[PDB]
Amino acid sequence: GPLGSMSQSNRELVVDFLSYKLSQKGYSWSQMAAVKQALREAGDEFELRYRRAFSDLTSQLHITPGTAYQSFEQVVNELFRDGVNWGRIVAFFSFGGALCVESVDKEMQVLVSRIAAWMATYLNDHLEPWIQENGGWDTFVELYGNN
Amino acid sequence: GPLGSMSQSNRELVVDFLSYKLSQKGYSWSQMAAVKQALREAGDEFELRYRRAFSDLTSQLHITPGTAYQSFEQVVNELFRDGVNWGRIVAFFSFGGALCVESVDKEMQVLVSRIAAWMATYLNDHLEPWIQENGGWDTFVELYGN
Amino acid sequence: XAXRXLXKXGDAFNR
Amino acid sequence: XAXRXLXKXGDAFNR
Repeated sequence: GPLGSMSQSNRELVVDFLSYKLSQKGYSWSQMAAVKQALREAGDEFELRYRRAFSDLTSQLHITPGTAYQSFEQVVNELFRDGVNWGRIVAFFSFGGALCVESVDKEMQVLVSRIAAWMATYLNDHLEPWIQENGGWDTFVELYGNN
Repeated sequence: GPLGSMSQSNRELVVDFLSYKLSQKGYSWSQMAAVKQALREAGDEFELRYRRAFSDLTSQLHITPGTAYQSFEQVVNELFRDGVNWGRIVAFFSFGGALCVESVDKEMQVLVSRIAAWMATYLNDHLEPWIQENGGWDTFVELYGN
Repeated sequence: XAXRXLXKXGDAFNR
Repeated sequence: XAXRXLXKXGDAFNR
């Protein structure tokens, strides 16, 4: 997209750095910063725990630009067919990250922003409404934060 | 300020997670994500190595809302008076982080968004111009990322 | 498959 | 002091 100001992006870097240092001490820049950090911790632990059990998931999908959407939709639809919970939401994120890593391994990085949009839209329409009614983002931070 | 859309903040969470996961494999969502990551790591490392140095400093300061700015300016000016380099850039960041942490310990949370503004301005006007001339943000990434 | 893996092993991580 | 500190110990860290 078009170029923003130098100052907007210098701000964004400063805030990222300061958010990180604040969270290291039990503080937070914002509810967003607290969620980002808890989610990164969560995905690391989920992957440390359980990747050995589905380590060839993204590989068996045989991803290509033409089949990527259908493969993403199939996994994500199955992942939540019998319901939503916090652990499956974490898995939804780990899976999208693995699918992006897989896409770059296969020299298909045009898929990374695509996966990002598909995830954002799914979060928006199918996950946040469950999140709202099950304690909100604060409950996720309470359950997965500082871990 | 005014509230944005639920949709924009969902995108931002998603881009944040994918950024992290890509960088763990030596990939990057963008030059910004790569810089963010390398700087987080540079900072943890700088602070671990030179923690006694920080211990000395952020006592000797005695921050209060009416003096916080004067302290920031004095430290930052001497850090860069005879030159910028990548290590001094990291020290600047770590210094601002400690200043924010200390403000919150002493219940002067008001200073945190101010210190951010002063850091961002100084990065904009003094630090990024050097970087633009000295190899760019990519050089920083090749030096401190991986 | 690695569905009903990424299934029980999400469920196992639910707090 | 804790200046020509944060100087020497930036300059050590410089790659």
